[PDB]
Amino acid sequence: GSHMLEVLTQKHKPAESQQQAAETEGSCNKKDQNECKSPCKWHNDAENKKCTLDKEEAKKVADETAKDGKTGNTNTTGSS
Repeated sequence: GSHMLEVLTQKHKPAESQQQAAETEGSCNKKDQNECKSPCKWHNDAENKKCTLDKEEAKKVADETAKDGKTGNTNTTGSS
């Protein structure tokens, strides 16, 4: 609740709403179908539909090379 940034997710995404944040297994389970965040994992025909956090997905959501910090051309070996 104090991100240094400010922008939620302004990009060429075909959807805008709550800023994509790496949730947790505890939150995902509670999250509804629409609330089922990216880090989570939607389960179809789960007897009554179920959402749960996924480590693999969470890794990708965090390693988006943008959330943690800006990154692109040049970073290692290049500056030499």
